[PDB]
Amino acid sequence: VVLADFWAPWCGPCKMIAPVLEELDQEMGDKLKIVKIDVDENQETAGKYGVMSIPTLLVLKDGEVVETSVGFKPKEALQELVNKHL
Amino acid sequence: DFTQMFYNQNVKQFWLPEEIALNGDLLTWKYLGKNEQDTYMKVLAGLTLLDTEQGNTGMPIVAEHVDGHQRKAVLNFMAMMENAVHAKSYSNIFMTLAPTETINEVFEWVKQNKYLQKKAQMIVGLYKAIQKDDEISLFKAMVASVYLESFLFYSGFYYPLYFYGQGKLMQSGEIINLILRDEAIHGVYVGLLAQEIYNKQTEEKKAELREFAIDLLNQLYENELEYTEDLYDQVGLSHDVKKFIRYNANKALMNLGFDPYFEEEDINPIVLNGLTVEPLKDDDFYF
Amino acid sequence: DFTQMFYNQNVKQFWLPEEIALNGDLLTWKYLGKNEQDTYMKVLAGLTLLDTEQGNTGMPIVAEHVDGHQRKAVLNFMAMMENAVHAKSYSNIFMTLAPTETINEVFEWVKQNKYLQKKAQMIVGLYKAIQKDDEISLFKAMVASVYLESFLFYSGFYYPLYFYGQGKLMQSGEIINLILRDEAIHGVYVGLLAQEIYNKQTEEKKAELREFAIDLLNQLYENELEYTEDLYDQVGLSHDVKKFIRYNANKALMNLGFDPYFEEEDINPIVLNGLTVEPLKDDDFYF
Amino acid sequence: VPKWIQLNNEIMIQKDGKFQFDKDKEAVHSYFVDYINQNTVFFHNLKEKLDYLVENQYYEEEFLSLYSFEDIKEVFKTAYAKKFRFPSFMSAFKFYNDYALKTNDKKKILERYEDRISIVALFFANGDTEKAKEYVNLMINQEYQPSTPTFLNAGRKRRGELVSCFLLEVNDSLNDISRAIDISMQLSKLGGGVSLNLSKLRAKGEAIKDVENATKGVVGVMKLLDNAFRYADQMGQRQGSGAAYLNIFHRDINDFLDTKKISADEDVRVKTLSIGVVIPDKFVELAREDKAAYVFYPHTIYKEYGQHMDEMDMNEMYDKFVDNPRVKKEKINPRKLLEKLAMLRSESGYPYIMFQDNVNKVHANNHISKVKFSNLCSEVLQASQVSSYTDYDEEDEIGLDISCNLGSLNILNVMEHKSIEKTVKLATDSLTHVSETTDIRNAPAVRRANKAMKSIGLGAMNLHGYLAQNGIAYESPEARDFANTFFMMVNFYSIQRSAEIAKEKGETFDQYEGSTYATGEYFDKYVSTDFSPKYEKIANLFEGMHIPTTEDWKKLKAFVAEHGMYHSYRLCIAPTGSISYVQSSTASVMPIMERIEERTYGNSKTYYPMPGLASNNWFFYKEAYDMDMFKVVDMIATIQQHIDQGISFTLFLKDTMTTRDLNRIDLYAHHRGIKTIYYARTK
Amino acid sequence: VPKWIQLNNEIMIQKDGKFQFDKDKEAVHSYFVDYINQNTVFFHNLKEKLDYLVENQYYEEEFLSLYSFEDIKEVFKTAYAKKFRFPSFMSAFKFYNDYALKTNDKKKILERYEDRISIVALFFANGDTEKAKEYVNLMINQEYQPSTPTFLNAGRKRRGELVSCFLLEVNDSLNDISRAIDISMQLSKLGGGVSLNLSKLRAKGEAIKDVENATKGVVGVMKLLDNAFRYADQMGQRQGSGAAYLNIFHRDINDFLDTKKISADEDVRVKTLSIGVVIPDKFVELAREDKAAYVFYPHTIYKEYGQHMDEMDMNEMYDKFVDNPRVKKEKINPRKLLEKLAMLRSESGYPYIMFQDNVNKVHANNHISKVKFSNLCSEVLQASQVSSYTDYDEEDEIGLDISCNLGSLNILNVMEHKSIEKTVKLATDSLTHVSETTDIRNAPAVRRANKAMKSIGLGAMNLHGYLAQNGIAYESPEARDFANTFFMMVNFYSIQRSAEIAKEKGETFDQYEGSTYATGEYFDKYVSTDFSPKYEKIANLFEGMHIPTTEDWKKLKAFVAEHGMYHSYRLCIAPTGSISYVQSSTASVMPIMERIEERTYGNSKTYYPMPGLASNNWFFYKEAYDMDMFKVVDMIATIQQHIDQGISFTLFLKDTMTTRDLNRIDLYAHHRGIKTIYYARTK
Ligand SMILES: [Mg+2]
Ligand SMILES: [Mg+2]
Ligand SMILES: [Mn+2]
Ligand SMILES: [Mn+2]
Ligand SMILES: [Mn+2]
Ligand SMILES: [Mn+2]
Repeated sequence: VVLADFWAPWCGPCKMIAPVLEELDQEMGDKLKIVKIDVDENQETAGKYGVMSIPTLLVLKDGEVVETSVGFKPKEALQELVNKHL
Repeated sequence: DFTQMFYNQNVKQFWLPEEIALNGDLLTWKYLGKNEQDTYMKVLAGLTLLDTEQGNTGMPIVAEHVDGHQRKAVLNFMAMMENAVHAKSYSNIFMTLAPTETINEVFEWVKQNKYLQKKAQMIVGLYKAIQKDDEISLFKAMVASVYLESFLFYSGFYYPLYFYGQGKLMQSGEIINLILRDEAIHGVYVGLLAQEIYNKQTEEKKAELREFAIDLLNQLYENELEYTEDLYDQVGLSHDVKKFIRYNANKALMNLGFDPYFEEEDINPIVLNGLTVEPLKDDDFYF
Repeated sequence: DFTQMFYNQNVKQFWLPEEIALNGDLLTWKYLGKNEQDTYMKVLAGLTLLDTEQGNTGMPIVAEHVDGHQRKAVLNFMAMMENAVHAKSYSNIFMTLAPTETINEVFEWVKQNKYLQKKAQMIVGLYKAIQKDDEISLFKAMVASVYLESFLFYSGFYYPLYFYGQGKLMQSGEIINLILRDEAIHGVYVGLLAQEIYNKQTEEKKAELREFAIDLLNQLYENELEYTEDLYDQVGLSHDVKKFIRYNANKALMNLGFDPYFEEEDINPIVLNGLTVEPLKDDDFYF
Repeated sequence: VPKWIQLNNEIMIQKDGKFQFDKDKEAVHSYFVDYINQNTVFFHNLKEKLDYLVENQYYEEEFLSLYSFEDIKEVFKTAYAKKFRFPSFMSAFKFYNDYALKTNDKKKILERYEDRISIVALFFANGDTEKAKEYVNLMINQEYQPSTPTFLNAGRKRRGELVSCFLLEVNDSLNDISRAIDISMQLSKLGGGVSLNLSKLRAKGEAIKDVENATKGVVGVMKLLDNAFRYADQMGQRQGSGAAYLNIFHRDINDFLDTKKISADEDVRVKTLSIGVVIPDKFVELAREDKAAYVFYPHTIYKEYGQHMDEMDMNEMYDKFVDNPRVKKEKINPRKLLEKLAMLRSESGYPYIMFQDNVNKVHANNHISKVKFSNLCSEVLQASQVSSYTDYDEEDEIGLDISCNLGSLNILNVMEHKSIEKTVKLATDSLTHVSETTDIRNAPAVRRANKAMKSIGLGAMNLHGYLAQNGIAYESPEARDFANTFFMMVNFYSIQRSAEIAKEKGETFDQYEGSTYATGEYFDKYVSTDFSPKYEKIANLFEGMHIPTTEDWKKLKAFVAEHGMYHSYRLCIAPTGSISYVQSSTASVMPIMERIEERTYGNSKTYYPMPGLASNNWFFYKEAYDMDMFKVVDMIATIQQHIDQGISFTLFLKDTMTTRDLNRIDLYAHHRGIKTIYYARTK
Repeated sequence: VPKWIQLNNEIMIQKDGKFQFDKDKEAVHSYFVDYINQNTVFFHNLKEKLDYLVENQYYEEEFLSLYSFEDIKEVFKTAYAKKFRFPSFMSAFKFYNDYALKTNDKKKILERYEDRISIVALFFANGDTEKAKEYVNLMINQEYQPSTPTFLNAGRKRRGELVSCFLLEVNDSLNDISRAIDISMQLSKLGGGVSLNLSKLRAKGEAIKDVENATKGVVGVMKLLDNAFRYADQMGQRQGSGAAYLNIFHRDINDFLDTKKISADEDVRVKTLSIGVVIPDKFVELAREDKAAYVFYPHTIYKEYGQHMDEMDMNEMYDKFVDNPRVKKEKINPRKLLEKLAMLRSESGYPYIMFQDNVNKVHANNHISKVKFSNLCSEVLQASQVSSYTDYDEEDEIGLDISCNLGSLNILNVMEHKSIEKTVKLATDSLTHVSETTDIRNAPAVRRANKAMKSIGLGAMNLHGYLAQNGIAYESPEARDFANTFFMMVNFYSIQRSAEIAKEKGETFDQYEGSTYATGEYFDKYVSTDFSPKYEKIANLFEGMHIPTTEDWKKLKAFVAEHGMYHSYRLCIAPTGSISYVQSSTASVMPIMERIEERTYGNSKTYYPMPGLASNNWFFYKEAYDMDMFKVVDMIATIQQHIDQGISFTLFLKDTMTTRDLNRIDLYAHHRGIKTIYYARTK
């Protein structure tokens, strides 16, 4: 189970989600991998997933996208989103 | 962002009834037909009666429930204009054109009139329903107030503007134009106060407030059409007055930050004729 | 017998602080001691608070309960003057003479000053105790309003008048004299309305109303003494101001139809020195 | 306060119930002794003064080189031999504040009155010592007053133009409009006021090269002209003043008037552009019968008929335009337009009203052109031909544009000296010299018309002063009889001097043969009617002066027929403003606005009683606003019949008189033959 | 709602979490089938269509007469042989609303896209059928887009001029100012934007012929020009847009800048005059060192040195001006002035920042004149000479006023066809034809400079679209490498075509021998530095195309030395904000403002996704506001080194950034060699 964060350095909401993902890694990092990808440097992957805004969080399980969340989310909402797929 | 600017515009528009001499209107008044004189009297009484509600209740009740010293001051100024300036101006026009007995009879008639009463009581009902510390009820009253200032007056204003644009009843038409100019800014200002409340609401609550505003507009509009035919059919003007009502309804909606409801129409040309520094700190010249 | 003449007097006295250029006071202000400037700022801030509540609350609430469109028009006009003209003028003075931090500090000082809070609590409490159709609660609030207009302002007015009389701060002083001219007529008018209610009562009820008025005056007076000492001891004028407020207390009582309560005293003489379109016809084309 | 100003304020301090009018002479004495004599640069001799003034670029050298120093010294002695003394403090104040030459730092005064007059006379004479002395006698007696530009700038290097007016015809093209802006600025930098005829410009909603509703009307051109005059503000010392004239049958006439409304928005309002309205008799007829009128689009008429709207007689072609489907127009109400004119004049004093048929009924040069518009002062009425300014590197068709060569006769001093003939002839010669020496290179039509028409303006002032100082009420029929006789004499001697100049130079003005002077039609009323005074009191005023008779007018007509006439136009009565103080005269032929003028100068309040005012003639100096405007119209029309151009006729209205009263005055002026109406001054 | 608009409204209706970009093709199909084909008048044959259009004053009969009807027929057939299909609804809507010929009532469509292209090609070829078909293939492939005036008005009778922009030098005189107003109105009538250089106008409070403190400065001229452009606003089709450029060392620089302040009063505020500021390197040096700077009075410099202030080198003459007591000046703070510039750009987008030394360090025609100002779009940087317009009947000294004939390459279509050389050469030929056929009789200097300089503007567009559709981020170094290579090839082939035209016609532009092209200084960096792509991904884009090497540039330099150059200026990148929609291209070389533009035309919103925007390239189409402005400056400076004229560089700023960030971007642009900065857009 992987939480992929599509972000950019200029994105205000993406700066707000960064500390939330660090807390989530401390609490769940034994069962959840967190991956960050900068869309400004990695446009092919952002294009492949049909991402069309940021921040975008993909829950992947064994390489397949099982859930998609757009915009800022608090920690508890990200935990609920990931715990469905653990 | 706006109260001090409106303060300025309001106080610089200050005027008094005595400034316009009314007696010279008798030189065109005497040449109007009975139906024209009748319509004018009835329209004038309609405006007078509605404006009294705004002076005694509408503006003071909104001033009471709105928070902010500067807003209360602007609202007080507007209430003053209704009671001290507009009301005296309407009375002056009446006393010039009709004898005392005729004035009393016209007011008796308009006081009993079904279409005038329907709209007057609908507006007053919303003012009476404002509850302390309830911004939803305040917003509803503000919508009612904007509809009066920016929409309901205009079925009435049409006729004095129509004469004014033709060179008839120029002194009273000048007075009406000054009154109308005050009501326009009143409507815009109260509209901004309503948008402030609206913008503090959830999306579901916003949709609900929009439905309220459109539903209220529809009720008032359908009654305006009846009011219009009742007064203006006898002088053949109702079609053009209806266009003027819709045009002003759209302005009222825009004052409340809403989209226009009615398609754009041209208006009668006679009535139209009547109407962050940050200092350079060095090291910014080197890269 | 009087409202029309008060209406005419009030509207003919209309003014805005912007009519008076204030940059002329810049030097006489700069030249005052720190103690003098402090007392002056605080004095005007106390006045600002009183006018804020008189405009926001006192005058509108009395207007609501007094019957008659002309009486309401006068009271509405007076309300507008309180908050749209008087209260605002003090900010014009502050913005000219003082830096923003000193302005911020003095407004913080009004919030925490116990005498100013007590007098506001007492006066506004009586305004908010008015009950619809209850003439006695209305009388009590009108007494409070007369005491605000004709007594309470005067601990504040003393100092601008004291300077004006010495040829100092004369532009600010001109504003203050205009404010004082307004309050004098406001106190008389509200006094006459209070007397109307008092005169309807039994002798027994009248005796109780006099007790209310005198007890209230004494309570306000004792608080004003402490306020006066707090402000004026640092400029050496407390005893002089006390004589002035007693003088004006008697004027307030007289505005209410009561006998003077304090004995006459000599007031500082400086402060006393501080006081058509006719259309053409067919016969104009032949001579 | 200064001693002279303090003494002047004692005029209004009343002792024994009478104004202290004798204090004014003490005010002049104090003013001179304490300010002027101290702050005038004095030189050891006239030679040193002349050398200092020419060398320091204060005077031109060319006009002084025509005289030997002996001649100049004799001229200056003649000026100072009179020992002229200003009789009122305001006269000296006006001269030594506006017209006296000062040093480059303005601290001192270089020119006295006898010095400015001597320099102007030396300029006028052009090398003639006797003529210069005659001009000195004429001006130091204050019989004749050259206009403010001419008096100010004659013989000075730091100057503008001696021409007071510029009347420009604007053709219906962008090139012509651009040239109108250019010429307006180039003539405003010269100082003179500029008036433009905008009746040829096509209206709003007209086509520009077959694309419809393209023009923004004459209002855009008025915006351009207003900003051009604002830009050419002459340092700001005197703001750039310009006039715009439009025919009342022009479609844009309503928008033309809408720019002077106080309620008009800043997007239409013009500030520095005065407006005038040209009213043909057809509009007055339409208003009289209360029938619907039509305002026409000028370019449709030009396309249909090949001629401009204002070049065609509207009294004849109005019906042709109306029944022409290819001519565009909209119905208007002529009486409503008249009421709009009346209320606009009540509110702002605008527009100037020009009765075109009144002008052209007695216009001598209708063959050259009909008078389509007037000047900024609404008193010049001359034939003008439009100039077709073509694209660059294409030859332009240059027309005729009018210019003011103005000068005023002081009626009081003219008739006290019993020298109507001599004063009129010398003034005509001086104005001829001013017109000849004017060469404006940046205005082609103005220069061409100055060379061809040779038109001058000889006005009169101090009419009310003379009448009141002789015990004649301005509204009295004796005053009108005196004005009739005096201005008939002035016209007689102006025509005589023009014919004499034509004989002595061998040339007339261009297209003179078609004028009514050549055909003798001009002299019909002069050889058929006797203009000698009908009152014994008035006839005594002209005693010692040969009043021209019917036979004398016949001899003059024969002389003009044989020898021609040098000037197309000779007489026009300007408002005669700030220079009227210097001459100690009432302004123009207008009645006095106030008996004692209350003027503010710096921190002082100055009082100027009208000249000759005293207890005996206090009620003869009736204020203009107190007068009946109908009798003032009668007076001006009596004067107007002897003036070939117009008269700057200002209406003085009370506050109580409505717009109907103003319209009645306007229609009575039209009925009495008044050519132009200048201002509506409401008290 | 129309069906096509509703289908276009379905773009943002996301299904499965994706935009429905396929609905735009459906939208354009619906648009055509339901509106365009129905409202297009059809003729039985092309002969009937051409006869109807020529006879009804729609087409010029002159340009169609050089071809036999079979040639025109085959040109049209080869225009329709492409079977061009618009890729987006907005392209067809913009074309058929702005450029397609409609009947006089604007009710039916007379021209298809393939007919507009055929007519423009026939105009360009001028009698050559093969060249006309080459132009048809060029435009129908959308490799080259003629400027909006050229595309809209080529071959039409109801046309203005084919020149998109004019640059006027205003001399310091009333004659020159009036003529500048006249020429501005004449050229605005022609439809082209007018830019005026006010740096030669003397400052406010200067002397007019010994009359001191009489000038109104350049601001009065700005008011005059503003009202001139309002008056000559193309009747309301599009408001008259004018530009005023002033040097930052002019005394009126603060008054010049205050015209765009919101708090400025209407008496000093202009509304239709875009303002631009010319910043020499001396000003940046003074601001960097924080020394107090001096703005100078131009007339004092002219009197002392005999040359206008903008005609001299500021970097050399600044100390001499400061040490000259005869040169009047006032002290300013250059850093405070820079902060004022930044705040003005933040609040209004003005002024246009022009770095004069960044232009003149690589300017090839400095011998003719330095580039003292830019155009209305701040991309036309050409040498100009001021015209001394004298009085009437006096010959004027006509100088050079810049006329810019614009044309745009579609980088996407040029690169996809591997036709840089042919497209650049054909575009150069078309621009040469436009310059030759353009004559302007009312602007002598514009006409003289068009005949002598023969300067053309060959811009480029769809840079960001091409990069994003190729998976290249606009800020990436690969994008800058591609811009370097592509624009080096464009410059190479433009120079080659100019030299070939000079050889064929035997004539070069006036004063070519003194230019760096003749001396070889222009080709130094090209014969020294190799501009081939440094990234293999970028080099693969130029596959099948011969990239000019160092040896090829040496050969081109020798060819230019032997045969000369026909055009003084060839390359200038205009914003091209209107024709970009029709060509389905991003505007200019600027990054895209929005991925999906929201536009309201009527009561319906019409969304325009960026050309080629899809899911796979969404984050390649990164919005200009989210991009680092330093990277955009780097990109433009990479492009600018291959453009002899300027580039319309718009700054896209966020509301979070302050005036210091704007100043930092401005100074980085100055340091990186950016010539001009167009706008400061805030989101
Ligand atoms: Mg033309
Ligand atoms: Mg010059
Ligand atoms: Mn009202
Ligand atoms: Mn209202
Ligand atoms: Mn108060
Ligand atoms: Mn009060």
